This record gives sequence, structure tokens and C-alpha cells, in this order.
Amino acid sequence: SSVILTNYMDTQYYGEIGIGTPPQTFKVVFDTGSSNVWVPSSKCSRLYTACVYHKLFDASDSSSYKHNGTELTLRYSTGTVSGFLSQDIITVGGITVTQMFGEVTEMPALPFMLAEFDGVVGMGFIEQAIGRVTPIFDNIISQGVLKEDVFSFYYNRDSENSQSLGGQIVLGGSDPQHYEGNFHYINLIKTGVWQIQMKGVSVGSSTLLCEDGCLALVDTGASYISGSTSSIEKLMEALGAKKRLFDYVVKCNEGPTLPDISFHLGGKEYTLTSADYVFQESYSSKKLCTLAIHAMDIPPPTGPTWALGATFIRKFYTEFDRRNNRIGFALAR
Ligand SMILES: CC(C)C[C@H](O)[C@H](O)[C@@H](C[C@H]1CC=CCC1)NC(=O)[C@H](Cc1csc(N)n1)NC(=O)[C@H](Cc1ccccc1)NS(=O)(=O)N1CCOCC1
Repeated sequence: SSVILTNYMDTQYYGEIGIGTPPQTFKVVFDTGSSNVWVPSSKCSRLYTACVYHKLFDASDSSSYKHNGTELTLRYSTGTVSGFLSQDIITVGGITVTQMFGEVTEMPALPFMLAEFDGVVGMGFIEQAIGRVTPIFDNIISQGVLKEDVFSFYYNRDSENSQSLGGQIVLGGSDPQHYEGNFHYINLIKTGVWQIQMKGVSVGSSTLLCEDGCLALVDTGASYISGSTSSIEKLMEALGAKKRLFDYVVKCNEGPTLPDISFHLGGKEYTLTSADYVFQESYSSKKLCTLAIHAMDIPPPTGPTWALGATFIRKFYTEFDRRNNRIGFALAR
């Protein structure tokens, strides 16, 4: 099965899922970085403006709903959400699955008022699941219908004409149509985490970063590529970038001349051109241009670690292999 994704300014890739009977529609981000499923709840206090601006699941309108009520809190790198568990059938690209998910009753204005989407569908392992809830992918696999025990991600560059798919997720395989050359895999380090060993990070003619090795979380739910504050501060000064709020910028006229950034993964340099990681929205020296890379200090046992998000995935088609506990990359097309 495939799920069509929408691309909002290269920073938000979301698809749709139906919940309940009849189906209640939601826009969600598919996050390989987490393992729970959640959407805003109709029981969410309207004092939270983000709940006023998003689709809300109403259990009282679903005849397939199954109550549970266990409270859970989901902590993500850029924000937190709180609520309770409920069970109901969920549709994902034609596949129907009974799923335990979180109904959110607390959703902070920042950052959710900036979300064009409603909720989240974690694509991570149960090991990372809060409340020890079974992940939606495991449940689909239990049906023993997917041809393969893997799922692929394709993130298109944002177009100006809404007739080009923003992105695509293939459940149970990959779409040859969106990648060329051969896949190149790297076995996962830790157990139950889409994280792999990174052999090095170079900025031009200097492997000035991650020498001696580091970790890399392949994160579909991340807009930018991220490293530890320390790593970023070093990379950024090597780029002549200045930190504004919590991200970096360069003088637009300087963006095109920025150097290549490479990530050594499983013996294979994955190179990002400046055109690949800078939002070139001008060429003026009188304007600032943002970089799709910022600091993100992820706590142990998963972090410290770099995180490869949409900036990276946009260039390299990614396949997440469950059976072989590995990740594969291939030139996107
Ligand atoms: C084990 C952990 C690391 C996994 C992590 O929890 C998970 O991958 C998901 C959760 C989910 C977080 C919320 C919903 C989708 C995914 N992802 C994140 O939290 C990421 C931050 C991150 C961690 S590592 C990396 N590289 N980037 N968060 C983002 O990329 C946000 C998404 C976003 C949130 C709200 C509105 C609009 C866009 N965009 S953003 O960074 O450019 N910016 C931030 C400030 O507000 C405005 C948007």
C-alpha cells in the first residue's frame, strides 16, 4: 500500500488517515522517530487554541470506538502533547487496522499552531512506544498481507503547482518509480531504533565533524537535519552562519557558494549540495536565508546523535527494513 503525502513548504510532510466508523479524517506526519499514534481529541479544552485550529476525534460519533482511558504524555524534541488512550479502527492507504491511539487533550500553541497537520503516526519500534502500546506498523504486519516487512519514504521538493505529489510512503516495499541506482544498506545499531552508525561528517575539504564516529537517527518526522548543539555550532561557523532564534541563517547572496556537506554512512558518502540544504529565497546580500539544519539535543539512551530528516531524505529515497533491521538509501528521482 502507498500513502500520498502533501508537502507544505518542504518542512511538513503529512498524509491522511481515517479513524472510527464512520471514518473521521486526520492529517498526520509519519514519524520514524517515535512509535505512538495520536490525534487531537474532541475532549481537548478549547482554551488550547491549537485544538480550535485542528480536526478533533469525537469518540461519541464512532460506533467502532473502544474505551481505555490510560493517560499518556508524548514528549518530542520540539514539543509535548498529553492525553489518553482509546482504540478504534484506522485506515491507512486502503489497509484497515484496529489501533490503540492517543486522544490529545493538551496541545500547546507553540509549535502546534504552526502545524498544517493534525496528528502523528509513529513508525518506530515498540521498544520506543509510550504506554507499551503496539505500533501501527506491527499491527498491519500481523495481518500478514504486506509483501515485505519494510516501508519506504519519498519526499519531493516543494512545487508551486499542486499537481505534483508532495511525497509518498510505500507500506510493504518500495516504488522503483522514485529512486534510481541500487539501494545501500546500513544495519541498525541499537535495538528498536531507526538509528545507524555514522562514520563521519565533512564540510568541503575537511572531515572536521564526527571524527571517530557518531550516531545518526533517520527521522521522517524531522524537518531539518540535526546534530548536537556542539556539532552544529562548529558546522555553522564553518559556513559563516548566524544563529537567530533556534535555527541558522546566511546572507542569501552567500547561499549558492556554500560548500557540500557529506555524511559517511556504511561506506558511502551521501553529499548535500548547498542547493539541497539552504532555503534560497533570494540572492540579495540584504536578506537572510535559512539553513535546513539546526541543533537538537536528544537525551540518552538514544542521544546524543545526529538526525537525518527531510533535508536528507529529499535527496535519498529511504527504505526501512524491519526483518533485516537495516536502512537503505538510494538516489531519489
Ligand atoms: C527521538 C526524537 C528525536 C524524535 C522526535 O521527537 C520525532 O522525530 C518527531 C516528533 C513530531 C513533532 C511534532 C509533530 C511532527 C513530528 N520530530 C521532531 O520532534 C522534530 C525535531 C527534530 C528532532 S531530531 C531532528 N533532526 N529534528 N520536529 C520538527 O521537525 C518540527 C515539526 C513541526 C511541529 C509543529 C509544527 C510544524 C512542524 N519542525 S521544525 O523543527 O522546523 N520547527 C520546530 C519549532 O516549531 C516550529 C517547527
